[PDB]
Amino acid sequence: ALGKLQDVVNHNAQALNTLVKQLSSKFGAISSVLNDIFSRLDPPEAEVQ
Amino acid sequence: TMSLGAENSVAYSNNSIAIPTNFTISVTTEILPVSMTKTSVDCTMYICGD
Amino acid sequence: KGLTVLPPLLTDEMIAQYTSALLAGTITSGWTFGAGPALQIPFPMQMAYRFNGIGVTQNVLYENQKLIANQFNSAIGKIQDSLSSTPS
Amino acid sequence: GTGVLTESNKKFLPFQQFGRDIADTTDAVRDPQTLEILDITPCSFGGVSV
Amino acid sequence: FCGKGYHLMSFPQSAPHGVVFLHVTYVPAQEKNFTTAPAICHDGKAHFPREGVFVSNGTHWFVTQRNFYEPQIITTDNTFVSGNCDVVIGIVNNTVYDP
Amino acid sequence: STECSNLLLQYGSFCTQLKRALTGIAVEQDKNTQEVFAQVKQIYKTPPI
Ligand SMILES: *[C@@H]1O[C@H](CO)[C@@H](O[C@@H]2O[C@H](CO)[C@@H](O)[C@H](O)[C@H]2NC(C)=O)[C@H](O)[C@H]1NC(C)=O
Ligand SMILES: *[C@@H]1O[C@H](CO)[C@@H](O[C@@H]2O[C@H](CO)[C@@H](O)[C@H](O)[C@H]2NC(C)=O)[C@H](O)[C@H]1NC(C)=O
Ligand SMILES: *[C@@H]1O[C@H](CO)[C@@H](O[C@@H]2O[C@H](CO)[C@@H](O)[C@H](O)[C@H]2NC(C)=O)[C@H](O)[C@H]1NC(C)=O
Ligand SMILES: *[C@@H]1O[C@H](CO)[C@@H](O[C@@H]2O[C@H](CO)[C@@H](O)[C@H](O)[C@H]2NC(C)=O)[C@H](O)[C@H]1NC(C)=O
Ligand SMILES: *[C@@H]1O[C@H](CO)[C@@H](O)[C@H](O)[C@H]1NC(C)=O
Repeated sequence: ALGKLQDVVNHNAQALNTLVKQLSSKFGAISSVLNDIFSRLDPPEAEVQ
Repeated sequence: TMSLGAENSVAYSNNSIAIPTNFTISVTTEILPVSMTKTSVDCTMYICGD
Repeated sequence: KGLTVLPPLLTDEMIAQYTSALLAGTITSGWTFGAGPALQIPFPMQMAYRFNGIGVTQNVLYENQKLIANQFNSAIGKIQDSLSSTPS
Repeated sequence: GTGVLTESNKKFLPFQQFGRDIADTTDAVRDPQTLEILDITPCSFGGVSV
Repeated sequence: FCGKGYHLMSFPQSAPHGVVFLHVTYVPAQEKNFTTAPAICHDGKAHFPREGVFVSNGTHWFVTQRNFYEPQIITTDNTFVSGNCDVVIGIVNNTVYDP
Repeated sequence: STECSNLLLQYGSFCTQLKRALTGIAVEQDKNTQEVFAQVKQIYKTPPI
């Protein structure tokens, strides 16, 4: 009966969960963790990553 | 193949009318979303953290 | 290249059937079918009710029924010609 | 990482060292030398409205 | 717009992130067939209903409101005269009572 | 290309978001047609005359 309101709540929660999940994406870099990038590379290539 | 509806043939003629003799008080529900969750994102913390 | 077009759930035949049902309801029953059970009414009495809705007395419709029917038929024919004759 | 290290009640298995949240950032860690499990909570933050 | 049927009134109810409208509507029911005419011919004059419709249960003619069956005697109070009986298609002959 | 798909997996749930948005649009079109045309539950027919 109350599918419309629950649907709106689901879309908002799902969008937030996807946005949080996207931090786990390398995006074509060696790692998804910034601290690792500093701890492992020189600034000329770390800047690129 | 899904049915559109039950088939009803209206008894149309040029000199006959159908008049209601009774009534039903029907209460129906309409659910409408009004607002969403208000979300704020810290751009610097999300992209870079600490 | 990965693109698919999904068919509509309602086919053109069923949409046409729905329009046919709506036309049959509005012709044989007036506005009664939209508010409840379809109650039959003669079409010259339905048109008189509609004339009363816009503030014209029933006698005006009944006395001039043939002229109004001719005007309506002419207008419907003009609509078909206008749609057939205009690209835009 | 930058965070507050607190006591935890999560029953880590013997092989398990650290923990990851939905985002995959580390949320708990097992310290060397002492083998204890420390929960990592990000430091206090929020929006300032004037 | 405000429920299925002829709308009477509506009630608002709060809901999480939303509103629920309870639409109270009037639905006609228990319809009955009647023989109808556009006008009543009396004394060489055509009588039309002021607010209702002419109905017949088989032998007698009455005027009733369109949305509920309440037959009343055809009088000059609830009918109006426009023209003679020669123009209206389907006019029937019946007496019109005078108060 | 299998290697391209393997590199595409590094980007996360972008593909899922695109598919879900298109699925929402696709069901929305059917819902729109249903709202416009399916306003009667009785299929009426005209008399033969
Ligand atoms: C008014 O009369 C008509 C016919 O005189 C009735 O229509 C018939 O209804 C039955 C039962 O639903 C059907 O089996 C017939 O096929 C219908 N005939 C036609 C010509 O449509 C109608 O039901 C009557 N109305 C009421 C309210 O009783
Ligand atoms: C109009 O319909 C109502 C029901 O909606 C009828 O009321 C019922 O009447 C019977 C006997 O008269 C009772 O046993 C029921 O309990 C009544 N129902 C309710 C909800 O009150 C009413 O009689 C009908 N009127 C006419 C003139 O037919
Ligand atoms: C149509 O309705 C009228 C009025 O309700 C009926 O006339 C009455 O019928 C009852 C029962 O037969 C008599 O006791 C009354 O004396 C009648 N009144 C008058 C003024 O004549 C009429 O019988 C109904 N016709 C049908 C076919 O049902
Ligand atoms: C209604 O009444 C009128 C007048 O009483 C009828 O008109 C007459 O009909 C007869 C037979 O058709 C003719 O010979 C007369 O010349 C008509 N007179 C007038 C003034 O037109 C009419 O036929 C009646 N209609 C019904 C259905 O009974
Ligand atoms: C209704 O139709 C019948 C035949 O179909 C005809 O004899 C009668 O005169 C018509 N009545 C009206 C008012 O059109």
